[PDB]
Amino acid sequence: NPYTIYPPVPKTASINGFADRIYDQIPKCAQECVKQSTSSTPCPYWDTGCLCVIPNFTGAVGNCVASKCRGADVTNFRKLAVGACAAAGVWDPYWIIPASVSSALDAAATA
Amino acid sequence: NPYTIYPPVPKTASINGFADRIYDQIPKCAQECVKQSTSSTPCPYWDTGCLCVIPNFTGAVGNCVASKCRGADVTNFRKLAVGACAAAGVWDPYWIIPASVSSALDAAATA
Amino acid sequence: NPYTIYPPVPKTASINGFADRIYDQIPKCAQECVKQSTSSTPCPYWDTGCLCVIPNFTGAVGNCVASKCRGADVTNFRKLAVGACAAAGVWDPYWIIPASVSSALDAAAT
Ligand code: HEB
Ligand code: HEB
Ligand code: HEB
Ligand SMILES: [Cl-]
Repeated sequence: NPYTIYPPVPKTASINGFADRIYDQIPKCAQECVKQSTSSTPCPYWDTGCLCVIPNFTGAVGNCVASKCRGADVTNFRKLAVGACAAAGVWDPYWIIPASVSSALDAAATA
Repeated sequence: NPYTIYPPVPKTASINGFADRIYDQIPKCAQECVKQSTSSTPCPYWDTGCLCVIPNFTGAVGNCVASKCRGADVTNFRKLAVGACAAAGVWDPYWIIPASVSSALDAAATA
Repeated sequence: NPYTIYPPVPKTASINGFADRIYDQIPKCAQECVKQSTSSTPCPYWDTGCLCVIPNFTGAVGNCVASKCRGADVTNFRKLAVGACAAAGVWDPYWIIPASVSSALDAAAT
């Protein structure tokens, strides 16, 4: 199987494979945002790497953070998302979001 | 531009936008297969998402893989194709190929 | 058939072929708008491209967005509609709405 070139991940989760990695560290404004349903993805719900690269999922999370978070909270959330996805073995830019969502996050961070 | 709602892609490629995402991870038997010409598509040659959904292109790539790869190489190739196309923002089933091509790949995978 | 030159789409949908591409990305104010009935169209309900170009459907969707959404929400909804329709293989302007509806969306965005 192609997934053994990546670091192993727990095959269960409390929320989901992305959220579980950062839930306790993210700014409080972003906590509701990472509880996004994984049901519209092809990802096992525990699969961090997959949930880092499916834009219908990351974009929803990103849209929510851009709406709910401002300033350094946006910046810190993105650093944590990138970090978790990078450690899961995802390629640069690690947390894979739509360009429109990135622009919205940029704006929220500079508000 | 209408496509900024998708994750960004490099506007150049060594081979093409599809090949470039997976060339170093795919089995050797498929390396030449992904070098399929994009000239028969409406796709910019660097456009992964577009090259994931145009059936004369995806169909050609699949027929080639069904010929050049066997067993687990086929399954692994397909997983990589799907993963790249999904990350580019394509809808389910992500790497979109004709049913006949799907069937040939099924068979090549059982060898 | 003449439609096999286009990007294939799933011949099932949760809501419809248009809504399904963008439902999770659109502003919440527009969610109800994309659940518009497809009954006044000749489109299979799963057919993204068709639902991007039949103006009584696109017009109903647009009018509802123009009614329920303001500011960046309108702009963001429209980017998603245009983007999804372009990727489905529709011709420019991709999300093809009546002229009156474009104007209504224009006003709602400011
Ligand atoms: C589309 C779809 C998809 C995608 C995109 C993905 C993407 C991914 N992924 Fe995933 N996965 C999957 C789908 C997927 N996936 C599945 C289905 C599974 C399971 C398998 C079985 O169960 O058999 C996995 C699994 C898995 C695993 C486990 C393995 C073992 O067990 O050994 C891992 C580690 C991973 C990672 C990952 C990453 C890092 C990524 C990115 C980058 N993954
Ligand atoms: C038919 C045709 C077509 C199709 C089908 C498609 C499909 C697609 N696509 Fe494409 N694109 C295109 C055509 C296309 N396309 C073009 C022409 C372009 C360019 C535009 C301009 O530049 O103007 C693009 C572009 C593009 C881009 C870039 C933008 C910027 O600049 O940033 C992206 C990202 C994409 C994606 C995509 C996806 C994901 C898909 C699927 C899903 N695209
Ligand atoms: C009115 C009418 C109409 C319109 C306008 C349309 C428009 C359209 N469309 Fe549709 N379709 C249709 C009607 C339609 N449609 C139908 C009815 C069908 C089924 C099939 C037959 O019938 O043949 C289809 C089908 C179909 C398909 C599938 C194919 C096969 O067979 O596989 C596709 C992909 C499409 C796309 C599309 C697009 C992209 C567009 C635009 C742009 N489409
Ligand atoms: Cl993958």
